[PDB]
Amino acid sequence: AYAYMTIDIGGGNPSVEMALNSDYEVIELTPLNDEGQKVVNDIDDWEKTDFKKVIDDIITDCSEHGYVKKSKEILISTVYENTEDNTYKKAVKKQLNDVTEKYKTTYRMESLESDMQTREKAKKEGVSTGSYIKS
Repeated sequence: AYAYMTIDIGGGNPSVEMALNSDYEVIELTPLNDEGQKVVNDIDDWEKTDFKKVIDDIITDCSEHGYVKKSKEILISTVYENTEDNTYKKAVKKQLNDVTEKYKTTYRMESLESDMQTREKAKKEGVSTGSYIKS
């Protein structure tokens, strides 16, 4: 994969990791807890889909399951495999700003950037990268 996006919904409920390719499309969708598993099993046609649309489906599905309401928190973290592809990184941060701007009035959005090294420590703890910097 080119990069890994995690989304953690609420103060501590569904947790998923998106693996993305060079075209910013979601190629892997990994639940990290049981609530994240119900979400992923409801999301339809996410393979090769632009990650901004998959975020839309995840947040909609979390709201419909009762995991988010207005003014609640959404935490996104991004890890890059190729630390030296700054062009890719700039494009993701641009697209993440489009995502957070779209939701700034409904949810409190937090977008963090981490690294593989931290992601492996989070994986050894069985939790999302994002939830690990918050731990």
